[PDB]
Amino acid sequence: TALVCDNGSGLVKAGFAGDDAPRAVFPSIVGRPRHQGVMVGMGQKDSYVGDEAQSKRGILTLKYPIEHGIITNWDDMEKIWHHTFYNELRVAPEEHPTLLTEAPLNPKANREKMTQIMFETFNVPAMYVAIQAVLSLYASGRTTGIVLDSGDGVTHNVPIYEGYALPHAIMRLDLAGRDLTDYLMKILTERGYSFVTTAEREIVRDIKEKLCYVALDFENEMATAASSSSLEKSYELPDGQVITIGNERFRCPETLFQPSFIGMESAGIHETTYNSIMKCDIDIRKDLYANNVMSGGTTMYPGIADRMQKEITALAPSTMKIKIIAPPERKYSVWIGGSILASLSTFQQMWITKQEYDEAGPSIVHRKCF
Amino acid sequence: TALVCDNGSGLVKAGFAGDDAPRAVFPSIVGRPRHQGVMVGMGQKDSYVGDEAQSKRGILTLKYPIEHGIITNWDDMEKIWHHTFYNELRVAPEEHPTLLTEAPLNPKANREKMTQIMFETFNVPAMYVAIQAVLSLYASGRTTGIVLDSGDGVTHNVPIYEGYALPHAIMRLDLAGRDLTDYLMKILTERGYSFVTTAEREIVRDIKEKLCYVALDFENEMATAASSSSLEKSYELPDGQVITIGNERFRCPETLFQPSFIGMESAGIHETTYNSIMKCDIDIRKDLYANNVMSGGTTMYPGIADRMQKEITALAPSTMKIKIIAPPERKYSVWIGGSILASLSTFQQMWITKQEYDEAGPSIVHRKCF
Amino acid sequence: TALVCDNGSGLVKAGFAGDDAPRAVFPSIVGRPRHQGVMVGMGQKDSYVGDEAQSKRGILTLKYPIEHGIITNWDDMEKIWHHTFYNELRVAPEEHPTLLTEAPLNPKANREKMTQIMFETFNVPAMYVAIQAVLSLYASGRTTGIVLDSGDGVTHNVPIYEGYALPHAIMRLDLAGRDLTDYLMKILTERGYSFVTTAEREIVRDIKEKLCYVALDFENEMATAASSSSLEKSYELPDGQVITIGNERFRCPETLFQPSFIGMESAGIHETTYNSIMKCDIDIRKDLYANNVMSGGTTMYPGIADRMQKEITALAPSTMKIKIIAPPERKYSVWIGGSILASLSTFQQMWITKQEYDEAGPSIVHRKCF
Amino acid sequence: PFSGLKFKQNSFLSTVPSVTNMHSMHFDARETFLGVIRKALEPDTSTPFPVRRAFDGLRAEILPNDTIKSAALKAQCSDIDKHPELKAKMETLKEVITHHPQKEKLAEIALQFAREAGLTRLKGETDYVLSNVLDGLIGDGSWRAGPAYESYLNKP
Ligand SMILES: Nc1ncnc2c1ncn2[C@@H]1O[C@H](COP(=O)(O)OP(=O)(O)O)[C@@H](O)[C@H]1O
Ligand SMILES: Nc1ncnc2c1ncn2[C@@H]1O[C@H](COP(=O)(O)OP(=O)(O)O)[C@@H](O)[C@H]1O
Ligand SMILES: Nc1ncnc2c1ncn2[C@@H]1O[C@H](COP(=O)(O)OP(=O)(O)O)[C@@H](O)[C@H]1O
Ligand SMILES: [Mg+2]
Ligand SMILES: [Mg+2]
Ligand SMILES: [Mg+2]
Repeated sequence: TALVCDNGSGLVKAGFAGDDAPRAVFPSIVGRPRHQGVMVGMGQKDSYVGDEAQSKRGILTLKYPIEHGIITNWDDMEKIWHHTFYNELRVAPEEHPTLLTEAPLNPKANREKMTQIMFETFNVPAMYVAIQAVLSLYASGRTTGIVLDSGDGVTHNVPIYEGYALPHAIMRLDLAGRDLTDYLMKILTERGYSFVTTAEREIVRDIKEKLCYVALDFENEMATAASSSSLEKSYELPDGQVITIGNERFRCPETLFQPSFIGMESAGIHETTYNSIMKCDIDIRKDLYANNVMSGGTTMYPGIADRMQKEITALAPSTMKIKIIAPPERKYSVWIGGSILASLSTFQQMWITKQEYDEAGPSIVHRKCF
Repeated sequence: TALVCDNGSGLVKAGFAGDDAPRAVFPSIVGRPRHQGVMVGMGQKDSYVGDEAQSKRGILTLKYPIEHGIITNWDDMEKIWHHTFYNELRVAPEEHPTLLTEAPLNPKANREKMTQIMFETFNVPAMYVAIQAVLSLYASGRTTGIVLDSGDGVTHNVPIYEGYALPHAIMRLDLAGRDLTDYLMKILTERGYSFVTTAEREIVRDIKEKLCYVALDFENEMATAASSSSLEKSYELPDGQVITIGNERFRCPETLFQPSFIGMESAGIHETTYNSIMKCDIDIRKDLYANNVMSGGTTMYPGIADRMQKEITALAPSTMKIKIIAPPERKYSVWIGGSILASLSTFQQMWITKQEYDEAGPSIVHRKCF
Repeated sequence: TALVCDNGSGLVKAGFAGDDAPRAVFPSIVGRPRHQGVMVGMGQKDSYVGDEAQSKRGILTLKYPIEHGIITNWDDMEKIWHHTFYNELRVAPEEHPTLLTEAPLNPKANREKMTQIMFETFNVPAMYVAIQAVLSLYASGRTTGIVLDSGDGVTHNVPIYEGYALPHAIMRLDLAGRDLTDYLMKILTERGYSFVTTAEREIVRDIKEKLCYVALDFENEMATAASSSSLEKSYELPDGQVITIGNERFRCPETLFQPSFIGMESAGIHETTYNSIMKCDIDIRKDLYANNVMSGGTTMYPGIADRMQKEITALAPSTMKIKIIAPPERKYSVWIGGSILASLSTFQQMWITKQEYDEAGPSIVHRKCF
Repeated sequence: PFSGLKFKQNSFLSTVPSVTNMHSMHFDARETFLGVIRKALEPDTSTPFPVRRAFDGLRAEILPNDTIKSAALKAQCSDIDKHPELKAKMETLKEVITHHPQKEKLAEIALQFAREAGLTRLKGETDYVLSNVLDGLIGDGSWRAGPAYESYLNKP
């Protein structure tokens, strides 16, 4: 059977094609000790990966090999893949085809080096690099629709009609969960909670996942937070200290719809989705409007689907029917689509084989993969 | 029974001889995907024909195999005919004499290829190629009259008296609905509406079909439009956008009477009909004046019959009685006439039989048919 | 003296009739601050126009009031014109007739509004709106030839013979320098270079102007770029970073001949020019083949003239003599022609005077101007 | 008054300043916001010419581009009691605004201006033109009570 590894900027979703959910879901981090040890027999491991790094983060410097969907530390990415295959899936990669994923409009060298590592370091019999938005549509089961994929590093739109992608209409926006996490750190300093250091970036990520939500009307939410104090919620840190968070709950996700507040000139995800649709042929826009598929962790905020429906409806002509599709498993929709695609009989000729690779080199990935 | 296929430049009207209306009516277009990929297992095809091409028009490049009455892409025309026989009529052409139609003054290679394909590719037992103008007279039930047939490709006049055509008086203008659609596309840019793709040409065709009309007095209507908005109508595009069209409603069909709008050094349809009648014998002009019969979709504009009555009446001597016969089913009059002709018992010995073809070759069509 | 203001999509070329070059050439952009505060006496000026906006580009959000040869932001366009008259030319518009240009097949409201502003906002004694393609012929000094004008917003060709234009043969493509600029920043991501802001789009435009060229044979150039590094060129960004581009140098201009690169269904400029000639009368086609005159900045790519020579020669019959005229002053051909036209004694009766506008209103432009 | 008047939808979005610039110490909230409303009220080209020319005169007088003309109108409206014609024009324009197809979005922009740029800091003493425009977007007039603010100190 084939392996499906959705690398992702924040989390590694790995498993076997044909399963309904990934076997392993662990952070895509590598931690190096900061302090002096200092006992005999302790701390002989120079690095920690995934959940082990998260558990020991107190005495570690955590670093993400993937930033904005682009792998920036290939030695660490090799560690993560080695951890995924041998310690999480417990498989010999030489026996299983591996389906990988990446965002559109990525550097070509990223996927060229992905192919090289897989065939040489891990010696997989074959592999394939799929576009994450396309897989999300596979998971949804549709053949038409515009996918809004928003993970930790990249938010990108891919309009697809009858199985045909319109690449000129693909929009990519380097504003995703990690940027929201950094903004939440920044606005948390408005109160006395000064994480303001790389040690506790994960704690505020947990705060963001637990408490943050998208306001249907930002102005009304801001007024309610200023007036009542009924939106205040408390979070307990690992130290046992309790932080109270008010309007920062919905101000942090508001950066998605107002890329300002972090100094970005781009438009919000609602306008990026609308702009993507308007770049498509006028004849497919009605079907795209009714098939707004949302995927990725950053789309898991409560009320984001309702907010997206309201915002796009305000941009599109009134006669159009706007419909946001937000499956409960949209956090794993990309991996689910990869699993569906990897197990199709018609797909078994789309693999990049080892024989093809060493005959053509890493450039083979550009010919055989979208 | 016999098949009657009136495959004009724009539409394919097909059915069985003796029926009162064609069974299959669909656009004469072959669409081919112009976008990329991307989903395997989808019911994708390398080309779409007819209504399916219109449905998936958003992601296709549409080509008409016939332009100005001449088949320019015979491979596309073959799959248009294959679509008609097998997917629309659901018949075996091997056991049905098939009656085809074409405009007068067409290239002889057009008829020869039509005959060759029917006998060698579709292996029809027999076939015949009729003139569209003649067939319209069969539908009208007359044996005398001058027929003005205007479809998507060509406009031609054929004067017939007591069943006798005067071929030296036959007129043919390569100015028909498609030229009107292109002109409407051009003058719609005056209002900021831009339609450039083949898919959007169909939208402009729909606008022309359900909003354009012929002005009885062009200058009066222009003044009326310039003075008020009473002539302006709104049309909703497939994506919900609304376009408002004013004097373009009648300026587009006005090209039929003023070909100089599209840079053609030619006389309007009213003058061509008059010029045809004057080329006829003086003794039959009176009957021709009173039996002007319209056929084809391009004659469906509201007020065209009244305009033609006014225009010819201004050309002909005041004592002549000009009568324009514009049946409500003049769009299908050609097919109706073909159905009548193919069901006549006296016509059964005029089919080009397979035995005749294999003895004489494709050139038999020039002797057996008009 | 008369003012000639060639308000193109990208650049404003303004000056006095009779001169050999425009006096003022500055970008057609209005930039507004997008950052905060924060110093007393340093933020009173809202909006910057032209070169000042380009210099302060880093803190502004740049916007073009003209898109695809159509003025979309009339408040910004008023600022641009006010900057031209009072700050760049240092003239009182009420003392000088103003000749300005626009692309053919533009919305009529575009001419109407610009006529309205010139007479009511600037009180110009008289004004005229000329077609940019026609002016290029004036600059070249010919009276016959098919002009190909390609600037920042729109590319069009107007066939003219013996001083007569064939309006049915005009061509217009919304594919010009700005579309090439946007494509270049899209394919620059393949090398890991991310330009997303309006400020950075200007840098990508500079990269295009400095490094991009047209390959005589695209497929051979792609093979050469793949096989060797001889085509790579380095460019220093404003902050000192150095970027190197290989096949992107000629892939970006290739979109002119292969509009499908950016998802457009239209044909290349070479085929559009041939189509325009084929729409003209057969007797004048020979003269047009020998008088293809290029104008506009988008025709300044090295090797564009040779590529157009090659492409048209492969479309035209072998016995024709295809000649491309690409004067070194291509970029200012339109303004030079306008200066020639404005200073002609026989042209002084063709102005739209303030008195004419008063009686007839903005609609006077449609009668007095082609 | 203006039948058949149509507006190009989303035409005004490009004119809305960034929230960061709304906090500029020399940000002109009134002029910038009125620029958004002027852009949003620009008649669509599909509108009949007689209505366009008629309406363009109305918004040009009430929402001029020039700062000199805008300031002159502001002063002239301080004693609006002596200018019935402006009262009729402002009333006519407010009627158009309240029927704008995208009044909801313009209301959100107006509230953002008040929230960030202090557009309605004068509350009830807002000038006649700006107050009428806001009343058109916000019918109830609750904006006169300025935006609610967090008041971080002494928080529970
Ligand atoms: N329930 C949730 N609410 C809000 N944000 C979430 C939630 N779950 C995950 N996220 C965010 O989504 C990101 C991970 O999403 P994911 O789709 O795994 O991205 P990637 O595919 O790049 O790993 C994290 O940065 C996290 O902050
Ligand atoms: N109601 C209508 N009003 C105006 N034009 C019409 C109408 N119906 C059809 N047409 C035009 O007539 C053409 C089709 O006419 P038809 O007789 O089918 O031509 P053909 O014989 O070549 O198929 C189309 O190009 C269409 O634009
Ligand atoms: N040397 C050059 N090489 C390639 N492109 C150029 C060059 N100079 C200008 N351009 C392009 O031409 C455009 C400007 O052309 P111009 O004729 O000024 O158009 P407009 O009349 O719309 O201002 C710019 O978008 C720029 O990208
Ligand atoms: Mg992901
Ligand atoms: Mg017909
Ligand atoms: Mg130009």
